[PDB]
Amino acid sequence: ADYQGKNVVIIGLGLTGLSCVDFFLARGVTPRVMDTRMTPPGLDKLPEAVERHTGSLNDEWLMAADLIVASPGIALAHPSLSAAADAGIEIVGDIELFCREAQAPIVAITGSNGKSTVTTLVGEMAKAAGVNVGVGGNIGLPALMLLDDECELYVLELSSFQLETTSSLQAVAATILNVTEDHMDRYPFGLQQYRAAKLRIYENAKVCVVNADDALTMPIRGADERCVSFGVNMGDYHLNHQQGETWLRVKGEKVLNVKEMKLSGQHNYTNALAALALADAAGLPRASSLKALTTFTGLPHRFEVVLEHNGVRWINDSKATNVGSTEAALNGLHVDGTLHLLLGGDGKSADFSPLARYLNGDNVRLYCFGRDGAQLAALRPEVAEQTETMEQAMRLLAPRVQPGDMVLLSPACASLDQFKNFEQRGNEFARLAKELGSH
Ligand SMILES: CC(=O)N[C@H]1[C@@H](OP(=O)(O)OP(=O)(O)OC[C@H]2O[C@@H](n3ccc(=O)[nH]c3=O)[C@H](O)[C@@H]2O)O[C@H](CO)[C@@H](O)[C@@H]1O[C@H](C)C(=O)N[C@@H](C)C(=O)O
Ligand SMILES: Nc1ncnc2c1ncn2[C@@H]1O[C@H](COP(=O)(O)OP(=O)(O)O)[C@@H](O)[C@H]1O
Repeated sequence: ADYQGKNVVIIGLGLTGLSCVDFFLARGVTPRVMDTRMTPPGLDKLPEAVERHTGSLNDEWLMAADLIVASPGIALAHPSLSAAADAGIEIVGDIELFCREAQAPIVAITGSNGKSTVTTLVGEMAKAAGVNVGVGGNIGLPALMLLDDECELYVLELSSFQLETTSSLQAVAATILNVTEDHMDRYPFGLQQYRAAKLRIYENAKVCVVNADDALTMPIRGADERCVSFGVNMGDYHLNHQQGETWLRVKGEKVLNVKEMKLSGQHNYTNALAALALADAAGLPRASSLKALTTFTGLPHRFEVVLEHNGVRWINDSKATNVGSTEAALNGLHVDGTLHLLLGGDGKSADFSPLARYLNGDNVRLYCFGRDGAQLAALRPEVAEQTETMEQAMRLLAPRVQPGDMVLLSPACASLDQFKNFEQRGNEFARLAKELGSH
């Protein structure tokens, strides 16, 4: 694409916005940047030559633009941005910019949960094959920072927000891993509107990898000739459950005994299937892909054991930012004593009620905090405490911890009401676990 002489406006002064500022400057275009936040995190990091506007969207700048580059954190439905669309002004996001420049095949991964795990797995499969791979997107490394004419494969984690503003993606292989309620504060037409954003990932994809156990991951015209499936008991890629042993299978053929994996849990085994399906579609050698499944140790903040000491496991599952991911932590969870469960933060208008079925019995205690703390405590008031902050919750629960207990941060919420990012929330939990979980 060519942006020469164009009036370019970037919305968002976070990680994405800063990456877009650098992208345009490097091609001889000086953009202007705005953010509705009064003091956005990227303000101090912005080059001094770049005009900025904070505290609102600037309608003079938007209506004057030739191109609006929207960070995923601003809604297209924002009245100012919607007005610009009505006027026919082109609106794209960083992923669109990336797709216009990328010169290697793209594997693209979305879904309500499991995205970073599958994304990282496909990256590891590529590395094991000796492929120069770039791994980025919603996982936390802005996609534009990956651009390299020597890159041989890109693996992108994509959010529904990024997909809304992307039109030029033609993935070699794309998946929606699952669709469960999230981001309802951004989707006033509910679950199907959210799903519709994710379904954009399949447009012009060479191969679509769908979840046989989740009908919402299928295109609305249904599965077509492009469409490879994974699942538990059914699918092209599926599991074989016999004698306390689990295997990954592809069309009836065993490919991996999951005892060789470092990850565990059924959802991680289906994550492995999806990763393998994507890698196969991208043409990566099967042998090295299977090897990568056995070397991968997991990601920080994803059911991460940060301390196992004095008979207590302290688990940082800070990446459980919606109900589906906390459900994945709780479903079939084994705890010898009491589960001390930390819930709270920005609930994004979620219905928390599906969690209630996991919170029965005499061995569960809830410690609820942050913006939507009260809504979480309401799941089962008789076993719940509410505090303002996670630290207060941790200091309240710690004296009650007994050998055999588990302390689990799996908050079912976003972190931005109180934290810089979910990593900061996880790191603060780990620091506090180390303090409070030792004599
Ligand atoms: C909200 C979102 O899409 N965040 C992703 C984004 O980070 P970045 O810092 O650029 O975000 P942003 O677009 O500046 O938005 C951050 C926050 O600022 C708010 N915001 C943003 C712009 C603005 O004008 N006004 C405003 O209030 C947003 O509502 C949001 O609460 O780009 C990064 C690189 O692609 C991602 O790693 C990061 O994923 C985070 C982990 C995330 O929470 N993603 C959501 C989608 C999710 O995983 O559920
Ligand atoms: N297939 C799945 N279904 C539901 N939850 C999952 C799945 N895979 C992982 N999770 C849980 O979701 C959270 C984040 O998963 P992750 O791989 O980081 O993806 P995402 O990038 O979608 O948040 C973690 O708490 C993890 O335990």
